[PDB]
Amino acid sequence: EQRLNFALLFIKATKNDTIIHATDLTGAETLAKSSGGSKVKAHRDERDPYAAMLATQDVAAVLKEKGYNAVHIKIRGKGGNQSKIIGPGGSTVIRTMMRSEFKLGRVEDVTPVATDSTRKKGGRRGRRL
Amino acid sequence: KDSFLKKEKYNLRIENFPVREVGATLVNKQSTVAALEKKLVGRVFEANQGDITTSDSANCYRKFSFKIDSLAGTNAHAIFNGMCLTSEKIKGMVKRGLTLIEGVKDVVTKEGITLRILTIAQSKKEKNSTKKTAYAKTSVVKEVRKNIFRIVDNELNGKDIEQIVKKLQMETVGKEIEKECQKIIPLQNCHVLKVKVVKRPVKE
Amino acid sequence: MKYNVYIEGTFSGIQSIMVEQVYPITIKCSGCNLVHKKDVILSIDSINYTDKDEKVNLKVKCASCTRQMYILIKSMATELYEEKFYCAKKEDNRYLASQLQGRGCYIEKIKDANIHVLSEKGRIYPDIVFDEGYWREEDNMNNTSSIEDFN
Amino acid sequence: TKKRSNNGRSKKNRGHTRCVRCEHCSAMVPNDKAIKKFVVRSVIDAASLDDLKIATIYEEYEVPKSYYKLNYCVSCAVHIKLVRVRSRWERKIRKEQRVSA
Amino acid sequence: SEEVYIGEVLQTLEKTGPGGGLTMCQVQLKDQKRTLYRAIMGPIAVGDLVALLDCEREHRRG
RNA sequence: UAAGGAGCGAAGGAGGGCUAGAUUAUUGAGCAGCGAGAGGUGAAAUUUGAUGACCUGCUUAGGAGUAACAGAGGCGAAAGCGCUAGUCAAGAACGAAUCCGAUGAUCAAGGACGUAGGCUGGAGGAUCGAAGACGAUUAGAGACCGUAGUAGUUCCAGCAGUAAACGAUGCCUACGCUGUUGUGGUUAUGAGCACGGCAGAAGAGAAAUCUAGUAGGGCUUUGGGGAGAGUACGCGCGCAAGCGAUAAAUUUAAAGGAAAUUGACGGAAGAACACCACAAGGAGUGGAGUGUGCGGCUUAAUUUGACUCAACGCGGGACAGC
Ligand SMILES: [Zn+2]
Repeated sequence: EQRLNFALLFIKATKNDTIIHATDLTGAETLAKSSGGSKVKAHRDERDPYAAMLATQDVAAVLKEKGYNAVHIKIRGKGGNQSKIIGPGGSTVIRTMMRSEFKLGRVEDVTPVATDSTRKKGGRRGRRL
Repeated sequence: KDSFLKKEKYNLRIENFPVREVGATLVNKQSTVAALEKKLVGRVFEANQGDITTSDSANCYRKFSFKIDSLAGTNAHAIFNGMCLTSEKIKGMVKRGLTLIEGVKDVVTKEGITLRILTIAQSKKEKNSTKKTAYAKTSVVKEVRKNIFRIVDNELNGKDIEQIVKKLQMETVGKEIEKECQKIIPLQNCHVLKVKVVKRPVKE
Repeated sequence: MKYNVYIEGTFSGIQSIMVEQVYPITIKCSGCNLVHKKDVILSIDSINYTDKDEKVNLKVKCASCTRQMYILIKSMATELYEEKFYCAKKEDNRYLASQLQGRGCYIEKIKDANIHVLSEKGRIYPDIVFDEGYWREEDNMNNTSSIEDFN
Repeated sequence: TKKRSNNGRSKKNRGHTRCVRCEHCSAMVPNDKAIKKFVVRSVIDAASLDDLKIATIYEEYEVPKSYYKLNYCVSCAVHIKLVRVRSRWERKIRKEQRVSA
Repeated sequence: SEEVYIGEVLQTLEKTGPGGGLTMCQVQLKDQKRTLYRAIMGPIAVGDLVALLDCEREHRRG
């Protein structure tokens, strides 16, 4: 019946935390925002698939209030000269949005890769543990 | 104090494609048309070719970018601002045992806009042949690259943007390159990789 | 996680509140979110160690996810009365007894604490019992000590 | 005594090579010596493809993949168990490993 | 609410999970084309009938 | 001349100097949206945020770098060299009926180059980070880990002269088994020439292994049981830091000397196995009173062995006398 009213959803997924943030198609207006660390207590759980899932539900609720129906997803890790694998939690944000009623448009990996780069932290020997 | 209540939606419109209207954007309500211009003009968005055309599901690998230019009532009108291939396509294309050929060139539209174009091609391993790799010799790569630049100059230099956009849609430059350069060596995956707007002329 | 243990209420005729640093507590695992099946006694005199040789007052393994949970008591006492009783630190209209430091768990509830009262007349009332959040005693000189709305 | 004929690295007929940085600890390691690993991972997990089939607006959809090449120093490769210690006759066997997902 | 699908087990594959508690199984639904892969935890015999809550959730590892 | 140098033809290469451009990325500022946390770890604290962080837009300013392709691939005397065009010299190899005719090999003294870190002067200053300062951990950490931070890290003109500068294998020139795979030219399409990788064999060697086979070919460097010692005195270079070159007295039966064999050990890796292991299930012990053993204290004496499994109703140890 109804047309598909679309929003953008950005997802950042590092080793330490996950950040979820919905915007208009222009990226220049913000509709809702949450993080894993907002909902959980212990610092070691901010990357947890569970904390990501709790934080996604709050964002899904506010979007349903503002009257949105469909979503495009752009997802990333940290990149630059650092790690460029998508962290834990990133792939549970997406599955949660699908259990909520939302129709999924398109998914894209938008991690910032460098053609060559500045020097990384850690010294010539690296972390010793 | 629910600021969200106090916002005006406007519809985004585009040209030289089969689909005219693509979505809508918010702003806080304002008294003066001069303010609304200064708030909306300068914004940008991107759309996949598969969303703004009726087409084979294969053509999803390309994105177009548009910049807000003008306001009329409910509608914001937006103009061409570049082209880009999707990350999955770029990363999936590169393979071990083959050579990449790459180029950068600058061109000028009749309208006066200056564009910068990035191009890619890959070598191909012939059939009925048993060597593991099909690398291209360094001097031969310079022959291909020299040819690519005259093809881009012939196709796009001194044209209108209405003409350029349809050439990009139909992928004519890739097709021409594969035809023309076959005499030097066999090639595959010939594509325009990115188009970037460098200078726009001071106009009213 | 850090939790402050306050003693709250309306205090009359009371010089100091002293608290046994022994807490029956309900704990929840921060890994699997399951509550521990029984309350655990957290005591300041209980000596345990983390797997990194840090002193803690409680070491408990989660029965479900096998994760280690640790709690340390920091007494907030300003002094020891008779070398035995931790005098809770007076803060405006309440008393700060201790700070509980949880690792790998949340403290969901403190059930009870053994409380002792020093009156303004220097009389000790050991192991005071609250009836419906009220406690009151009178001395042989008709001085009243009371705690009302105990929390 | 000399443990390996190739000194544990792939350099021959050269003086010097570019360095790269270890994924796990950021140590510098020469490119011709570093342990290499290839990954091709779907953006969407296998346990969600049955929901994707009812969530998507398109008639059919192909999930996007993500591609990586990772580099490791000797200590990290041994500790993460990408490689293991082997007997004096096994050391000589050379075979290509699988691409991970 | 009491939605349910009845499915017939055609094969068992692997003892699975910490301590080997589960069994990977292939199940065909009784009134649909669908055939799934699932983990089940009790003792199971081939040709058993099992009641599922979802016809879609799957154990792709097979 | 299957000795050298000069020259011709077509072609190949991250070899070098210069000129003009480039896609991203990391920081910093401006402005806009949003309204509570971000960062970091094995786990946390220093630390930063309502003077609006984080994240998402648009603008800008700088200084480094050239990902993936990318290899037992290429080039260079070695040290070393990876974006694109244009420009300037010289070199290596190959093809062939070009020219001159012993012009050659190796080398004390003498001369030129030499990663990085360092020093003298100018330019500049993104990222990283000796020193210095904190937060944790520990008996103590001055260290490892985290926050922050300076000299340096980049460029031009020079000084310096060391590296596990290593394939730990000097340079010319010989004689020498097979199969396979590369790179660049040429081809009667059969093959060759230059530069490589790999796998056997035969010989060799204390073995491990083989740049190590055969041998009165030529020339230079260089060692003579451990220590003291690459140290003292003198001398030469250098702005300094230092470097080059190099002794005695004294002490001692071997030397963490070399490779290979068997054990013991490890805080390794890989397969197996078991309700005196676990997982899924039963009954308890740990709390009370009493019975009994062990430590501690007392006493005239409270006699004594045994201490992870594998000490503690154990010593056939239920003692009024025995
Ligand atoms: Zn490492």
